[PDB]
Amino acid sequence: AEPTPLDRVIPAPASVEPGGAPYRITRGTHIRVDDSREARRVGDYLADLLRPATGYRLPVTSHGHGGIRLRLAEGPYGDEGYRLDSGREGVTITARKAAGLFHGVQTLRQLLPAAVEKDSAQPGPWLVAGGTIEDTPRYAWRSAMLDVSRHFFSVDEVKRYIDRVALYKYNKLHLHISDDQGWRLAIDSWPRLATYGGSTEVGGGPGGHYTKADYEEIVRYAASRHLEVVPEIDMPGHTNAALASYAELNCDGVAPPLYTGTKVGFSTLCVDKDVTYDFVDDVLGELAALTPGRYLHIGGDEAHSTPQADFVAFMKRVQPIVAKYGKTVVGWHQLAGAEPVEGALVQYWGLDRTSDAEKAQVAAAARNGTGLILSPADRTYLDMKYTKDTPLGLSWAGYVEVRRSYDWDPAAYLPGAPAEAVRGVEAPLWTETLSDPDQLDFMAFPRLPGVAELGWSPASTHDWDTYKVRLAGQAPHWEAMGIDYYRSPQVPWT
Ligand SMILES: CC(=O)N[C@H]1CN2CC[C@H](O)[C@@H]2[C@@H](O)[C@@H]1O
Repeated sequence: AEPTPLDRVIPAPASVEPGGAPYRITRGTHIRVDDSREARRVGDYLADLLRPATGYRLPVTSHGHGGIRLRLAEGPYGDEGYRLDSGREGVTITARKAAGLFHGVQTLRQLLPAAVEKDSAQPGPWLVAGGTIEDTPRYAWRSAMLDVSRHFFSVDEVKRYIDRVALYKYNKLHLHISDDQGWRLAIDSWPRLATYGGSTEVGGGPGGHYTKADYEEIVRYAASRHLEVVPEIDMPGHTNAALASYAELNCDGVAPPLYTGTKVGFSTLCVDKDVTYDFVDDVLGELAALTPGRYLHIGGDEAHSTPQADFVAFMKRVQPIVAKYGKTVVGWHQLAGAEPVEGALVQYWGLDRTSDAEKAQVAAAARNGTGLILSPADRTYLDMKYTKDTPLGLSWAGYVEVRRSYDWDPAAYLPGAPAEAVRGVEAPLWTETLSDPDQLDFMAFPRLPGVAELGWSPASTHDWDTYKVRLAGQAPHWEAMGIDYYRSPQVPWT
């Protein structure tokens, strides 16, 4: 075997300087970490990845021989970057914080042969190409969304999806935990939302919800994968589950039935009833107590049954509730037309046919200093069909093949918005049509690593013809990990 080339990694690393003979992990290699819990956690994570396929003991130690060295040190790598040095003497990953060590490990696993992901002992050799990678991200907002409201996904399925996104240096997990078809978090001040509002899902299945303990475990697990959880309570539209659970929240005071279909636009909270804000205050307060992350997403899309002036007055009242609990507002880009507060981010989900006036409104807010998360429906929506023949997913945004999802520049995308306003990107996975985790993987892969690269990699590394060869190189690893994926004909799979 020869080593996988040092640059064959997604995201493309910011700097790659290949040179010298490779490191070879052998029966005597140790994983040497600084003397601390933060250090041992990353070392034990790495050992868990490497022990099954190598069959080596790979002790995590703070003394002795090393071979794979994980070290924290001051340096120019910021909060999330790292340097990886590899040669005959060993592999050393250096960073300022545990998050850059963890990022360096996600790089190290792609450098290693695909057999590394197997769950039993495999022949070597275990080669890491020689040279130096120095790597820091282009954008700080690099996120993946999972809709657990349309179809429910369990704590264990969400942890499996966290492990998918952690491969590619995503650092935010947006969980869409409420919509018309379900409410997915126990709220003590409004107990019916989860108990009744969570009792079904699209298609009339058993639905589900996270207890407070379940939600804490999802947050703790994602943190151990350096993902900051960004929960969304969508409002004032996409609220049927909440309205069905509490008659008083409805303008007419009558609870609609639980909804199991896939239409949108029809539900609204009652903007002129004060009890609506008792409900928002209580839910956001309880969600904030469970959210160590900095952001609360209040949604704001498809409020088609809410008059514009009511939508504006609603967001005027609700956004300060987020600041009252010490968090920052994120909304879908409809919020740009309703006075985003200072610090608020908007998430653009539009597409090429979105009207010019609507695009100009979002760009106006960006010029006004509103930060922008880009997730265009005809680029990074992972539920969008690849072609007319994809058996799952939607096509309201057109067909989105692998090249189209990758081949754009978040810095030069929305006309009239400054580059400086772009906080980063997100890849959302909506679940109207997806009800099991193998289906999630088929729709998420192979576009998911592409959005991760847009978030992470320098613009100077961006290039379809050479990226598609790095993407083809992931397939053997996916196959060893058991990850289903769409074998696009645009990619030169080996
Ligand atoms: C933010 C967002 O994409 N909202 C809705 C946007 N709509 C547009 C058409 C679909 O119903 C789609 C739906 O799946 C999504 O939930």
